[PDB]
Parts: sequence; structure tokens; C-alpha cells
Amino acid sequence: KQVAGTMKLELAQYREVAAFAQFGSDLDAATQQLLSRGVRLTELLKQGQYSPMAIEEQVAVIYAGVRGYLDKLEPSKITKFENAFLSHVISQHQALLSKIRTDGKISEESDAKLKEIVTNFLAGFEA
Amino acid sequence: DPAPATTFAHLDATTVLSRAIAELGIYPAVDPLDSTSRIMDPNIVGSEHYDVARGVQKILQDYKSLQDIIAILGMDELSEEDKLTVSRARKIQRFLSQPFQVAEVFTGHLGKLVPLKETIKGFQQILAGEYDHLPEQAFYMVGPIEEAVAKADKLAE
Amino acid sequence: DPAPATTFAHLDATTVLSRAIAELGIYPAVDPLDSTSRIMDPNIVGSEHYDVARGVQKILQDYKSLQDIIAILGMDELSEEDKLTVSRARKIQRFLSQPFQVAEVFTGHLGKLVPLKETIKGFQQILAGEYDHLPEQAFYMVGPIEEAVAKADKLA
Amino acid sequence: ATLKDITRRLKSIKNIQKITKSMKMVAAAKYARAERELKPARVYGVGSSDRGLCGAIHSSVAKQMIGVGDKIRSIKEVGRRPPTFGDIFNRFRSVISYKTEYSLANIIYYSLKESTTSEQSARMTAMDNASKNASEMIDKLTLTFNRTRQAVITKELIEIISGAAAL
Repeated sequence: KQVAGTMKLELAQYREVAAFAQFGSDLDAATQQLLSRGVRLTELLKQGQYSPMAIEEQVAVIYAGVRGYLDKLEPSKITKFENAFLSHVISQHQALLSKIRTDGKISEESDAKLKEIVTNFLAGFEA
Repeated sequence: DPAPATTFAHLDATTVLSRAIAELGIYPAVDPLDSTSRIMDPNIVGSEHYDVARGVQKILQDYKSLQDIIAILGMDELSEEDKLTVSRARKIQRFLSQPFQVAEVFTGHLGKLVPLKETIKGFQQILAGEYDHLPEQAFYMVGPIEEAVAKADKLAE
Repeated sequence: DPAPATTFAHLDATTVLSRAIAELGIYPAVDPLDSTSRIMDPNIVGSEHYDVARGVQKILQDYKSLQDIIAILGMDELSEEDKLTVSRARKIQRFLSQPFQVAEVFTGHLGKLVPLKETIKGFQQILAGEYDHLPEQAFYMVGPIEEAVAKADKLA
Repeated sequence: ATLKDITRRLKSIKNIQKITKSMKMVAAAKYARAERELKPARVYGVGSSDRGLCGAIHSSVAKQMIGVGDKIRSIKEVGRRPPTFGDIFNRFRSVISYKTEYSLANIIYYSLKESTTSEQSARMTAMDNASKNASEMIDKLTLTFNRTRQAVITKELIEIISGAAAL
């Protein structure tokens, strides 16, 4: 409910703008960020077939986008990212996955663990 | 139409041909954004075949939604990465065309059969950008990617 | 379409509820430009009730005309008469919102059935600029015009 | 003609309307910055471009006709960035209007900054009109669609009725 609401609002401001995408050379920083976010949240909504996700797994990946960590990452690269990032959090941070569920929402603690897992993981990716 | 519409579901693969596409001289006039196969899946044809194909449709669909738009709003306003996907899709469309053995009486061209791997490789290469310097009409009504390159020289004089 | 065509022949007014307006926190989500009435006629509701409505309609229409120039030149490149239309418009927009009794349970705020003459008066007085000095947020989610002055005096 | 025809013409002209409205907004943004930059360089005066879609701009000086701006040569990289000192003309009047060694750079700088004021002014106007035209065209096709939509349905139904009644 939490991350969803942001994504929903942010994709809608995107949809307000997504026409100035391929014909926008002289856009203001604000509408340039609506597109960027828009294009990336869009990539996070893509999904492979025959592989449904646990709800906490979804929120962890939506989290990447809604918190802006992918804003500087190439659109074409996002699906590759998600696959590696999710494998990592299911492999090493099962505990953290255990806590996004239990808590109902994302605690300050879960907001801490993610803030660091992503930042470092991402740096490793683009390295 | 009730008849053709009711038939799709009895099928494992659908090749849909279009008059709009035939009208341009693209034969076989197969519509690449409306032809499907049950086995078009990486677990089956492999990740290489699947990715290429999906790419071809991507650039083609992207192009299709730019068409009506730049037709009136002018070519020059486009981003240099956008107007490359314009040049590449237009080549891939042509590279989809192919002289048929049974249509020699219609084409003037010799019939050509392209092995699977060569088709995957040819298109992979166009998406890559390996032929952005080659003219559009070089990819038109040929078999494998070689003949587009050869056809490019014959058009150079 | 024959269905809505046939229907419209019997309607005397439309209330239009818009998602846009809701997302701006206006409750009821009523669009003040889209919602019409056949009896919005001075010969039925009175010369006065007519003129105020048409001023409220006009100022909101003219506020829509400027929002592009607001995006283009900012708010401080308006003329002094135009600075006012915006304030007033935005202040009218909020006074059109109102708390409902039926939702006193959900919110903790007491609802308001506002008598017709107080409605007529509130917007009458806003249009005249009798409340330009008051903060924009005083008119939001309020009953009659007295409770706007009351909301402005309470804001420290 | 057909529901299919109209649906597509609709898809594209709804797209067109949105871009022309945004380019109008871009032109407006570059115009105001050019207009409030025309004032100090005009008193400094007594002592086209690459990009089309600005109406009669490039044609008006080509009528009066080395050229400055790419759209002159075909009838470089100028117009886009507000022209600085280091870098026949159109003279700005209103949003809707324009009329066609150190003292040399002076005359270059005077026209060049007068040129882009008129350009983004005109482009703003042209795109405003293109967008409004498109919007008027959206409605007209929308009306046609439904007039066609209603007729097809009715037509399909009268065919069925006639078929059952003939038995």
C-alpha cells in the first residue's frame, strides 16, 4: 500500500508528460525527473512469465525505484538489475525479507538495511 | 470478422499478412506486430533467438508510433538516438522481405532460403548498428545479410 | 448515444464529480465549471444569485487562463489586477469545499449545512475583495464565511 | 470511412496536439528569456536559425534574399542556445508580430538577439495554433466516430432482423 501509492502517483505525473519524451530537448529539471522516474518505474513493472513474486519481494524492488536509487541507471539495464538484486536479497537477506512482511510496513530499520544494500549493490553493478 | 476471429484459437502459430504491408512491396507481407507462436519462448528457442525477435518487434513498434507523428511534425526535430531507431527499423522491415522460389514470376529475383542461425545473426547485426552506414534499399528483397552488403556495392555505382 | 440523449431531456442540472478535483483535496470533488443547472437563470433564482454565480464561474475560468503563464513567467510577472484574480480564485476554489456531517465519524471535524443566503454572501464578499488580506488556507474546509475569519484568527 | 480508419487518425492527432502544446511551452520559456534580454541589447544597438516550425520566420528573410542559421542554407547549430556576444533579420514587435570591426560585431549581435526573440515568439504562436487546430480536429473526428459507431451497430442489427423475419 505504501510504495504502491507513490508509484501510482509518480507514473500518473509521468503519463501527464510521457508525450514530451522523444520530442523533449529543452525540458525543465522537474519534468525531466518525472520522465526519468517514469521510464524506470515502467521497467520495474515488466516481469518474466511463470515466475510470480512474493509480496515483500515486490515492495523491495518497487522500493528501489520509488526511492530514486535507479534514477541514474540506464533504462535498458533495469531488468538485468532487478534479477541480480532480487537474487541477492533472496540469497543473503532472507531475514530482511522476513521483516518487511512481519512488520506490515517498512520500518526505519528496514529503510536502513535497504538504503545500504541497494547503494552498494548498485555501485558493484555499474563498476 | 466472426470467421477468421474464431479461428485464431485453433492454432499454435499465426502468420498474419497485411494489405498495407503488401502495398509497400514488402513480401511476404507478414505483419511482425501481429504474428505469434506458442514456441516463441526462451526455454524453447533459446535466449538468443527470443531476445533478437523481441528486439525487432520493439524497434518496429517504437517506429510505428513515431510514424504518424513525424510525418507532420518533421524529421529534424528528433533525438539522434531516436532517428537512428527510425533508420534501423526501416532497414529491418526491408530485411524481413525475401524473394520466394515460387514467386520468381512476380519478383524478377532469384529465390533464396535463409538458414535459421543466419536469420538470427543478420537481424542481431542490424539492431547492433553494424549497418547504419549501409543504404536502406540494400536490405530490400534479399536473402541473407551478405547479399544486403553485396547489394550495397552494386548501388554505389 | 440514444441512452444518454434520451436521458438528458429530463435533467434540470448536473453534478459532476471529478477525480482531478479530489486529488487537489477538494471535498466534495464537484467540478464547478462542468456542473450546470437549467435554473441558473435570474428569473428563477434571483438577479443577485445569478450575478455571483456568473462571477465565481468567470473568475475560475480566468484562473485557468493564467496557469500557463504561471508555469511560464512565475506568479510575480502578473499585473496587479491579475495578482488579485489568482488570490481570489484560489480563495474561491477552497470556499467551495466544505465538511460533511455524514463524515463527522471519519474526521473529527463538525460538518456544515450552509444556508443559501450565507453561500450567496460568502462568495459575494470574496469577489469584492473583502477578504484578500486573509490567508489562502482560511477558506479551506469551512462552513459559512464567519468560520473563515474564525479560521484565520486562530492561525497564530 | 471506417471505424478502424477514424480510430487511428484519432490516435496520431491526439499525440500531435500534446507535443505542439509542449513545444509551445518550450518556445514560451525561451521567448520570455529572450524578450527580457532584448531590452539592454537594443539601446546597445544604435551605437535566422536551424529549427523550423516557427511559421514565416525563415521564409520572410529568404524572400528578402553568407547566411546565419542552417534553415537559410537549405532554403549551423544556432537558435537553440540564446546567442551570446562570442557568437537581413527579423525585428520583434509583439508575441504575434515581427517585421523583416567592433561596430561589425555590434551589428551581428543586434540582429542575432532580435532574431531569436522573433523566432521563439513565432514558434510559440505557430505551435499554439497547431495545438488548437488539432484539438478542433479531435472533436470533429470524435463526432464522426460515434456517428459511424452508431450506424454500424444499427446496420448490423437490421441485417439480423431482416434475416429472421424472412423465415
